[PDB]
Amino acid sequence: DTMKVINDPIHGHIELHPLLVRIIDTPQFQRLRYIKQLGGGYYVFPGASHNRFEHSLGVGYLAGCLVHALGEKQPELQISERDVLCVQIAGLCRNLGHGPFSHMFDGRFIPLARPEVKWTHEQGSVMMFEHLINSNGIKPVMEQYGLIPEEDICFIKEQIVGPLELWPYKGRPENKSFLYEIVSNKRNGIDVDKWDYFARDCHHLGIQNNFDYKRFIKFARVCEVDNELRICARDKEVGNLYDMFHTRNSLHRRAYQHKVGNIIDTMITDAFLKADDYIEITGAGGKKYRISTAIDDMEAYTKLTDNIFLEILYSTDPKLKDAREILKQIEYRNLFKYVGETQPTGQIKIKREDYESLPKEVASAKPKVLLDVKLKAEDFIVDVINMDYGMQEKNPIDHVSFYCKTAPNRAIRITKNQVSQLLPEKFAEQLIRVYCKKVDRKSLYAARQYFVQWCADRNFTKPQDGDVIAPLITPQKKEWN
Amino acid sequence: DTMKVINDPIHGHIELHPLLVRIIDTPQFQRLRYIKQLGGGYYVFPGASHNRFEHSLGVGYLAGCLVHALGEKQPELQISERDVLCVQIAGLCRNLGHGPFSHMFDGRFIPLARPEVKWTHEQGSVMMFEHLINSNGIKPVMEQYGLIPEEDICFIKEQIVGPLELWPYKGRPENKSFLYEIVSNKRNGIDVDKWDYFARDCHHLGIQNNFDYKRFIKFARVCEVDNELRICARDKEVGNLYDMFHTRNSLHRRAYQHKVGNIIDTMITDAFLKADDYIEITGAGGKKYRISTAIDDMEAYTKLTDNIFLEILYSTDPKLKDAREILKQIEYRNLFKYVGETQPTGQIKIKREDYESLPKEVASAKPKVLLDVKLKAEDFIVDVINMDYGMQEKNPIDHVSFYCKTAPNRAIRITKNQVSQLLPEKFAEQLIRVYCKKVDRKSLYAARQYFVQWCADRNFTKPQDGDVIAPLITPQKKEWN
Amino acid sequence: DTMKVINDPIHGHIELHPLLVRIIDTPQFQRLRYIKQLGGGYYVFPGASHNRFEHSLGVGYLAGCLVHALGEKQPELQISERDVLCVQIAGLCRNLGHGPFSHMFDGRFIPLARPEVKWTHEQGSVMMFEHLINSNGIKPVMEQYGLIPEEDICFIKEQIVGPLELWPYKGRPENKSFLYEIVSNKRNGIDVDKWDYFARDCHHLGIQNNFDYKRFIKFARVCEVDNELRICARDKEVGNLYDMFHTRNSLHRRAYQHKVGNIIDTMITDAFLKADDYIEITGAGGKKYRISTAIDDMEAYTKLTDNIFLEILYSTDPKLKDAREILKQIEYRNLFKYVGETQPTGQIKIKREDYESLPKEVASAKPKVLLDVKLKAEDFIVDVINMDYGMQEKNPIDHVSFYCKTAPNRAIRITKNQVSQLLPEKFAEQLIRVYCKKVDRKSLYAARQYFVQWCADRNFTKPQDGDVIAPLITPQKKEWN
Amino acid sequence: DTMKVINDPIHGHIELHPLLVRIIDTPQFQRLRYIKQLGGGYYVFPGASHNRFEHSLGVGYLAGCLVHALGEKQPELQISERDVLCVQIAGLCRNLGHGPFSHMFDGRFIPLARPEVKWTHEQGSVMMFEHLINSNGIKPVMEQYGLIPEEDICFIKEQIVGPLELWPYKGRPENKSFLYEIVSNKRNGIDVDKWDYFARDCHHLGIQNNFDYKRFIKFARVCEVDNELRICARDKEVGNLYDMFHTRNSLHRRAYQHKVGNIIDTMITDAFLKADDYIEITGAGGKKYRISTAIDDMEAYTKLTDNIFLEILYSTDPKLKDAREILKQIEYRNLFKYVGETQPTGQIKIKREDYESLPKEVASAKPKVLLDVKLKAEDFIVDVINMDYGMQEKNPIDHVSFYCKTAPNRAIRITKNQVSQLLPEKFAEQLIRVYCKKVDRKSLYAARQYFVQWCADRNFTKPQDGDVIAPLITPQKKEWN
Ligand SMILES: Nc1ncnc2c1ncn2[C@H]1C[C@H](O)[C@@H](COP(=O)(O)OP(=O)(O)OP(=O)(O)O)O1
Ligand SMILES: Nc1ncnc2c1ncn2[C@H]1C[C@H](O)[C@@H](COP(=O)(O)OP(=O)(O)OP(=O)(O)O)O1
Ligand SMILES: Nc1ncnc2c1ncn2[C@H]1C[C@H](O)[C@@H](COP(=O)(O)OP(=O)(O)OP(=O)(O)O)O1
Ligand SMILES: Nc1ncnc2c1ncn2[C@H]1C[C@H](O)[C@@H](COP(=O)(O)OP(=O)(O)OP(=O)(O)O)O1
Ligand SMILES: [Mg+2]
Ligand SMILES: [Mg+2]
Ligand code: NA
Ligand code: NA
Repeated sequence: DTMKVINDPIHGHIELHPLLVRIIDTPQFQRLRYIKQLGGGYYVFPGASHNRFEHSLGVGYLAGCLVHALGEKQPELQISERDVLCVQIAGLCRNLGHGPFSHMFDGRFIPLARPEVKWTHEQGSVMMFEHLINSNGIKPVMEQYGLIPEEDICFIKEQIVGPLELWPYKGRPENKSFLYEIVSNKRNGIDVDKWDYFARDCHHLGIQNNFDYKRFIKFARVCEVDNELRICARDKEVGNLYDMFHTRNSLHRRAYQHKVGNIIDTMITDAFLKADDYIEITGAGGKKYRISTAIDDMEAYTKLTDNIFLEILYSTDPKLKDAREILKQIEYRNLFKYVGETQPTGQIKIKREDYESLPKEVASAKPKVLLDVKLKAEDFIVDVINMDYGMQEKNPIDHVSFYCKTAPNRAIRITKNQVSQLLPEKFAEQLIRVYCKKVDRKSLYAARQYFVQWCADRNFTKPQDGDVIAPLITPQKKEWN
Repeated sequence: DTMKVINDPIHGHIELHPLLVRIIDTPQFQRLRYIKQLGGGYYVFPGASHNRFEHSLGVGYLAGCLVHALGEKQPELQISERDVLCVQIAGLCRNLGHGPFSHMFDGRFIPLARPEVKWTHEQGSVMMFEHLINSNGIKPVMEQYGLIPEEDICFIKEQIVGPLELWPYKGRPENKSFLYEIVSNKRNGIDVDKWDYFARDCHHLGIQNNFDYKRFIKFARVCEVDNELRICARDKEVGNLYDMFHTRNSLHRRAYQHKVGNIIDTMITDAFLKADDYIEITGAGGKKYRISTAIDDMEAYTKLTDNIFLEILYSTDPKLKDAREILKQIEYRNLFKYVGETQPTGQIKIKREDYESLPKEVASAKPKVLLDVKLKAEDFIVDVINMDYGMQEKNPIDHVSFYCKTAPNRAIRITKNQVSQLLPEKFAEQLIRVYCKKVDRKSLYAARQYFVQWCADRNFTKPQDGDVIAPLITPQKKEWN
Repeated sequence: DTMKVINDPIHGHIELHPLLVRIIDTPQFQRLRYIKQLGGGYYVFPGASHNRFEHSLGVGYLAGCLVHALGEKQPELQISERDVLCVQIAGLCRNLGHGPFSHMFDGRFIPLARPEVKWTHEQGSVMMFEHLINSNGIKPVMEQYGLIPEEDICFIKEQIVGPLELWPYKGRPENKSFLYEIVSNKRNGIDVDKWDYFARDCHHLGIQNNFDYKRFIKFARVCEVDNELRICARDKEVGNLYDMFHTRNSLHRRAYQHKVGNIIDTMITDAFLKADDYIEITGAGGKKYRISTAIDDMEAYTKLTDNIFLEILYSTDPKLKDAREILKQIEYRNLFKYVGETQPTGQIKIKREDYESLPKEVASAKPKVLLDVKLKAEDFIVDVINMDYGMQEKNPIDHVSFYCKTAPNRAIRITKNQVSQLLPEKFAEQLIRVYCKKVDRKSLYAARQYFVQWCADRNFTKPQDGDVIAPLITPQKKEWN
Repeated sequence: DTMKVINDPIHGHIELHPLLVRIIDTPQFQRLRYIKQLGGGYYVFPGASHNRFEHSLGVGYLAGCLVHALGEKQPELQISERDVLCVQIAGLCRNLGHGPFSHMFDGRFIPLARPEVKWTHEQGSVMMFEHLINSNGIKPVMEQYGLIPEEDICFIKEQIVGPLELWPYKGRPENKSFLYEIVSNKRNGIDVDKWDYFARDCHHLGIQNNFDYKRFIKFARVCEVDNELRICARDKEVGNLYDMFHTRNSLHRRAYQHKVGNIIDTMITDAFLKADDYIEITGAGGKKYRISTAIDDMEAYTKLTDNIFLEILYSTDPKLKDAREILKQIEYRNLFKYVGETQPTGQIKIKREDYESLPKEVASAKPKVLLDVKLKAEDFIVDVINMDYGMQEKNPIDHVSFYCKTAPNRAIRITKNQVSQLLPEKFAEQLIRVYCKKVDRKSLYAARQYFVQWCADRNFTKPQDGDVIAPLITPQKKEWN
């Protein structure tokens, strides 16, 4: 039949097995063509027009590359073609659950629209995968190419979301444990999904990538660590791994957490919230769902993409006026205004349940400056951003196993001081951005005074531009000089 | 003010004048974010997710680069800042008139939906530009930055569409004639729009570009040719100019005229035709327009983007069933089947008014093979493609002026035989692709027999796979050996 | 053992089998570090610092890629690991015979220094390979890794130089015929050596490469053609193959035949000729050789690299004064002056044995202008350059075999008219460059008059700048208008 | 006059002022074609064939870019074309002083050959520049283009080496202080030399660069800081500046301090030391100089390049046997063996004058294992490497001035806690590599035991492979856990 060839600008010419083609040529997978990888990021980086679809192809490709390379170097692992196909399918399908504008949907909209429910793209991907399989008669195709659907569907879902409940997985046994480290690596965060987005996002954003995934593959091996088979890196590659996470952090600082990209995501979310009572999406049995409830029905969710943005923008319904107007403001670039950024000092850390009280706190600050306008809580947005190396406070290199040239089957551990004094001492921090919904010059001036006063009151760090934006407030603080 | 800086993956960090920002931050310009540069090509090249918006920024940037470079080298041209801004604005806005899926709209849909009307993206761009200016109070902003709206609006439109009726232009006089060669060069086709799409399309398609626009700029000069000031290239760069057009032709062969991309464009066009009576788009004064009539009202046209595809795909109306079903077949990748490709021999050239007669001709061919299914005219699609070097049958290098190192103010001509014997003897040709709407094995086999027989009957070239797909037909033709 | 891994900027991370490492770590191979790929080109393109060593690694790598790919797709070919190693070794070693400044040595110096002898880099490579094997005890290492030295040494040499004299090869039989098409393809010129230098030269020159060798590999198959197994390309890739040779021609026009790079090569050759009686190189048994006789003894030739240039430049011997002075003039950029370029028309073609008569012919021309300086034959240099598609007058695509999607084991042929009307009508031409050794403005003016007059007298093409450089000469010629 | 245009693979098409061309076309500048940028690095990274010449062109080009950009944005700085040319010349000429194999010469050879003298490439560059000017009649050419030689030669030398003896410079006054921050920035290390080598080294090494110099230029301004005009960065670019130094550190870890590249540099240095009594280089007045004394005479130093390596390698003099043999071992890849790497803990820091005592210390360690070979001090090499952010222990961002968007003429300071907790806590460290000159298996095993024992005895960090290479030694140390 067909090994189809696909030309990808990041990976070049990729071969797709006919079973992968069958999965790809479905409304559930093709849907990813209409969901932007970086959401609101496109509105700041005009190169970032790329969608989840092409990222998914790349993830499936790299998953295949890594499992093949391991199998060629270590025939004793007994990786079968069936294993390779299952890993490729998981790599291909791990983005199926994303919603309009990607992280905006799961990171901002759903938590506000449906605070009671716990929703992740991972869960969505498993549900959509099930829907894809059942709606398109995939199971007989899997059997035709040597898969065993019961075991292998389970294995694929487990790769995506983790244990579907002592060895906790049912899709494959402990001697194939390393296969769970490829698509979504919950142990240390080194997975093929990161490798594709590093390369792809960089190519589109116009920022250059310093991580070499092909080198890592060449140096990768499977070793026994604590009775378990794990993918291990060559010892001397440790520096490269530190750099990989540094790259990830840089991408988040420069692009994914860009202050204006975040505010555009915030405005789109607001628009969706105001549209939520009036947009109807037809799901299974002709039932109607909302933007916020399409996650409950996969048939409906299949039709929930970036197009919602344009449905609202182009609407004529008076009911959608408020939602439509917010999107129109985005088009005119009448954005909420960035006021500034600060961080907590020392051990002190800000709990999630306090986020809603923060705009009130800013509005309550009493700056000794003459102000013609005074602002209220609702005029402020406070966006708290948790930046880490993927494992909260932990160093993921403490969770990585290495091997040495002289004994390639012997796994070892490497600690931070065995590497460099010039590495991060901490692996998590919080950034606090403040914005003002009132966009006029007088309001922005006032907002800067409240903000810097609030920072001083909370003993947060001095904003970078603090002496310029609030010259009358910054002298009060001793610690700021 | 101060400039905005925009990071573009092709051009890096670009400066935008505040007037350009004002023009960009409008619904008329932001619309271009929702129109794919390569239309159906995305469905073949997954990297080609890029939209007309980012291309437009690039064109505006390069227009500025060229006019600046000329002014720095030749102060005697008297290029003013006003001229630079007008050239940038034209470059920025020359894509405003594109419709859903770009060339699909003006190349396929409108000629079928509205055969009586003459429509071009150029005309559309002028109409949209006027609408953009008038709807957003741009004229006072132009005066603020030293533009004279009456003259300069005229100049910008003329750059986009050409003479609005010897010297035929009103926006600038003959001593600034060279300025009309930058954004859309009607004399020879060497303009900045090509330079951006060569680099941008290549970056996204995953194909590399051989043309160096920065070299060309470095060697560009303005000289008097026939009492007119024109942009001239250095003599020895002639090979590079031939190569530029070769690059353009290669991009068309490999990507823009890809056989499956074209059939996807064809299917989308069919879907739009079937949807045309039922999709309603609200224009000026609340009036309703169709997909095919939105070009008559710019307010309506502003809201006509790629989104139409998703509106149809997600529709529930039984009236839209036929349109919706076509798009669903695209998603399942049930595409019309490629039968093959042929070309005319010699003097024979196929007129546009004969395109409709061609499917009938294929169905009329009488292959001497026993056939279980016979096919009708409507089961065939015949797609005729005109490939040239941008000036129909002419060599555009015959319309280029050069200068020599020893006399940089003296314009000269170079003929083909002064360059190389290894160049094309002709500069235009036609490709004929045939597809079959019936997708089953028996029908496809039959379609191949009719096709090859038709080629033989018309003394078209032997299809490349002719001996394999029609082993019983190919021996009859003497000419094919 | 395990592989060494080498990071190459063109190909990334390359694995080298330990036998290849043994071959590489020898004075005969390491020698290639001291020989510039593009010779005098470095003096025009400052990026072109790259040497034959890294090019050789790339060729060996790509040879391995192609043979592996073929073997994986078609197990029935019976490609063994022994075959893969032999192909890699041939790819690695096919550059061993190059001399100082690469093509300058075999293309310019040796034919002038030793007109009686017939010498090629290919012959040199075979001799050096033999010397490498024998001097470094490689044969037992070959046996250790499963090679059979007698048969396999023969096979490797045959890949490099062709038949060492009905099936003409002894290293492998007709059922492995396709293996001879990989490293140096005598049938059509599509080999891995071209693919490495396209990518590498482009990377260093600062000119971008439009040929995708990875796509070619993906579409390559072995089919029976006229009782012989040959590498065949997919039908629809024919355009890409035409483009590959177009790319080669463009690299020669822009870079390898750069007019000043050629004149620098010419000057270096002159310097070597003047140094040849006095530089001594110690060879086998302590015998002394000349630059021109080092090719007779491999031990001596091992020590003959670009260093010769610096030995001359840094010399103090009065005997080397004339040679040294030429090189000093190169450093001051006192080069021979470019006068112009022309080509023959029609039947006329210029034979190698006429090259020496050409400067006399230019000096003999009688331009009707009063001239204050007159020049002699020795003041002129005439450089004749043969540009073709690698097979003299032939179209190498007439020597390529293809397959179609519907019958992948069935080889077919494709003619020029089955492809495009926009292709070259001829596949060979000659370029004639004229230079003047007298650099002053009066002499250069005179040289231009003689040159254009000579062109007219011989009915050569009109020089591009002819109307500017010789305004009194060009009107006499009818055919120039 | 008109510019020469040069095509550079990093920067594309560069314009060179005719005075720059005059400087470039001299034996003193052309010499840099024969000195490899990365020295022994080429023997590890085969892409790193690049020489100091092309790097110098790039530095001159970027120096020009930065000074032009500042002048265009801030006309009030009064930057003249004279200033631009002087900055370009300094940028062009700041690499003139490098010796064979670049850092090997000043970093390893001269300190061992001539411990009494203090020599730097900077000092060498000033001396060579003076020699270049005087030997080639450059001063009249400078006057012709509007330079004032006395003042401007002084200015150029000051940019290269710093104050030639309160404002300490004589070439320009305090109101042009910012001009001293461009070519070699002693205040904070942000200069154009780094920018060129980041891009160029990465391009050739096959490692990707994450620093965007064009972005920095776009955001750069000159502001008053402490009565002095200095180049300032936009506040929010601070992360990018931290990253610039991170990039520099990564290039040193991965490439410039590569353990095998360093040992090759060490072996070449040993060969030069053994050759030093016998190589003669003819300098001014026919006087003879040694490799170690050519730095005393510029005429001699002009002829001291990488060629020395080949002169030794190809020599027949019995006196050069020992030097020649070392180079031959490099060719066979019989290198000294890497034993391992460690670092000091805490306060402990190792002074340069202690380096000689270190091999003795390793040999003195008493590992409690029966060993069949014992090794002596001369069998060990200990290489101590100082890694910092360019300012020893200091954070160079503490020496950078920033501006904010709302007050672009007001300079501010940013402290480390105002940026991120995820940054380095220390900015300097030492790496200690140990190698063994005895290459046999028994000796290497013994060397590993001495090494790890020494680490334990000195409370240095545990070697990464310590548990594998010295399983009997590592358990004794408490702190290694
Ligand atoms: N000449 C080319 N260079 C680079 N990419 C190309 C070229 N031609 C096509 N592609 C891209 C488009 C697709 O992403 C991928 C496969 O295209 P192509 O090989 O034409 O497949 P196809 O499915 O249309 O052909 P068939 O089914 O006839 O093999 O390569
Ligand atoms: N660190 C970075 N590297 C590359 N591109 C970046 C980086 N940071 C932002 N960009 C991109 C996004 C935009 O396309 C362009 C400008 O962004 P940026 O300088 O952040 O503008 P801004 O409008 O957010 O800043 P302000 O208005 O504060 O000057 O640069
Ligand atoms: N961090 C890196 N990134 C990219 N290339 C590198 C890196 N470090 C080294 N290289 C290059 C240098 C060589 O071209 C190739 C192999 O280097 P490296 O793996 O360090 O080999 P090695 O021979 O020194 O290690 P060992 O023998 O200890 O495995 O990759
Ligand atoms: N077609 C090309 N594409 C890219 N770079 C080129 C090309 N031709 C030449 N170069 C490079 C080589 C040099 O680095 C730089 C200048 O080359 P070129 O323009 O041919 O200078 P030149 O000095 O020979 O011409 P002249 O003196 O006749 O103007 O550009
Ligand atoms: Mg995106
Ligand atoms: Mg597109
Ligand atoms: Na693509
Ligand atoms: Na180098």
